[PDB]
Amino acid sequence: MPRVYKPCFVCQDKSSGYHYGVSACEGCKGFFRRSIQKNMIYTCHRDKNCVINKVTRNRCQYCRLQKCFEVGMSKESVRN
Ligand SMILES: [Zn+2]
Ligand SMILES: [Zn+2]
Repeated sequence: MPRVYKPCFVCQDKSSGYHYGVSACEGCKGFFRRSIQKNMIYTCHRDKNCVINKVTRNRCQYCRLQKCFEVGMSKESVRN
């Protein structure tokens, strides 16, 4: 599937209740702090073409931390 509703804002349908800057998947805001806040040092592991619209996934940290970050969600420079 191409795109209908985000609210991940990227990975690409799952939502809820708007925290920081984006529309997030709740899974995403969880992911966002999970990597950023406590458990990231990363270039991307899978590869940085690790794909999320909804054909996809192919999901990892840096890749779509940074694509979810295109809609600069704040788990930001967290908490660093
Ligand atoms: Zn998501
Ligand atoms: Zn990846």
